[PDB]
Amino acid sequence: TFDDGPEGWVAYGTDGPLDTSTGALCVAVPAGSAQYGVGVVLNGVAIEEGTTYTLRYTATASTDVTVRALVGQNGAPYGTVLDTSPALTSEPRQVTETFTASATYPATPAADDPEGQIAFQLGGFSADAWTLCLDDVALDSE
Amino acid sequence: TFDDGPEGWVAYGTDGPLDTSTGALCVAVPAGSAQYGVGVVLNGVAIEEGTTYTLRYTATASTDVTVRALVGQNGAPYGTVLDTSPALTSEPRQVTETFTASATYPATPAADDPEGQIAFQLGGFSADAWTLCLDDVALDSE
Ligand SMILES: OC[C@H]1O[C@@H](O[C@H]2[C@H](O)[C@@H](O)[C@H](O[C@H]3[C@H](O)[C@@H](O)[C@H](O[C@H]4[C@H](O)[C@@H](O)[C@H](O[C@H]5[C@H](O)[C@@H](O)[C@H](O)O[C@@H]5CO)O[C@@H]4CO)O[C@@H]3CO)O[C@@H]2CO)[C@H](O)[C@@H](O)[C@@H]1O
Ligand SMILES: OC[C@H]1O[C@@H](O[C@H]2[C@H](O)[C@@H](O)[C@H](O[C@H]3[C@H](O)[C@@H](O)[C@H](O[C@H]4[C@H](O)[C@@H](O)[C@H](O[C@H]5[C@H](O)[C@@H](O)[C@H](O)O[C@@H]5CO)O[C@@H]4CO)O[C@@H]3CO)O[C@@H]2CO)[C@H](O)[C@@H](O)[C@@H]1O
Repeated sequence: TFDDGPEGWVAYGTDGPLDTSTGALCVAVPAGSAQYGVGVVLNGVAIEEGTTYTLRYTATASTDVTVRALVGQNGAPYGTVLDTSPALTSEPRQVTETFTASATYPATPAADDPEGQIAFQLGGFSADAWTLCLDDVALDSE
Repeated sequence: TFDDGPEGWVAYGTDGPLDTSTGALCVAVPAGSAQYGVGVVLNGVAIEEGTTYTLRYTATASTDVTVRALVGQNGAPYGTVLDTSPALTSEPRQVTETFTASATYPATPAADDPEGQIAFQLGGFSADAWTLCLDDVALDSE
């Protein structure tokens, strides 16, 4: 499902850009990365307070590592409506997370009101360099 | 299908930002707009030469207007692998366009090699101010 590319998704703090050549979106986390310093991110995610969503995704890491998968503000104060700590390994795991939104995020950045985003932050969790691959990422309301 | 926002999609040259409150992505084209001056765009679209794709979308315009719907380079020299002229009106029309790609676009901007994109350029086609709404946009390989 990344076989046509990121199509909106971007990464930052990675060694080289993201790679979708395999069909999955993959990124190389630099060794010695900093918390909040490396991420794979989709901005422009509108969220309605009270609505229930399920975030789905399949991921792999080339070292056994726990990271952070979230839905939140793209901008100060970086509030979250989903905040998790997925443990990842070599073998694909499908994560499914259901939540009811505790806040509203606009589809576009406004004054005092950053757009929402889906974020996988990857930095700071392992001293070592490692690779994350992502596939089958979906987010919908219930 | 825009009910959770643009999620990667962006607009430019519009009067105010894009709006997804209705479930469809909508944008207000300024009166007297310039060719190539107004658009709704998804960058990061990887394309493989020889591959066959179908671009789908449902659109409406608040004046009868023909625009440009394309898949091409996000960057000089702005080559295209699909180039069309959809006639749009008040009443929803689903367009389906099949093509075999005459070029390869990377998923990420490189040297001499801009990322690919899906683009609806809207400027320059009507002197009047008008609204475009978009829904059910999909692009896949056959
Ligand atoms: O080619 C595709 C497209 O690319 C555009 O350029 C991209 C570029 O490639 C990306 O690298 C860049 O990435 C930024 C993200 O958009 C943005 O969300 C992110 O924001 C982070 C911020 O980096 C981080 O410091 C912050 O950490 C906070 C935590 O979240 C909190 O929990 C904690 O308590 O506090 C810290 C703050 O210290 O988080 C935020 C939000 O997650 O920053 C990334 C790096 O800049 O985005 C560019 C724009 O999309 C290019 O421009 C297009 O032309 C092109 O088509
Ligand atoms: O909030 C979401 C996300 O937003 C990021 O910021 C966005 C911003 O909101 C957009 O307005 C901006 O839009 C640019 C497009 O990314 C980019 O593709 C587009 O490129 C156009 C160019 O504008 C145009 O001049 C050019 O026309 C050519 C034709 O295509 C050819 O046919 C013709 O022959 O020649 C002309 C040249 O004269 O076309 C290209 C490609 O279509 O430019 C838009 C305006 O800048 O993108 C920003 C980055 O995504 C924000 O940074 C994020 O933080 C945020 O999360």
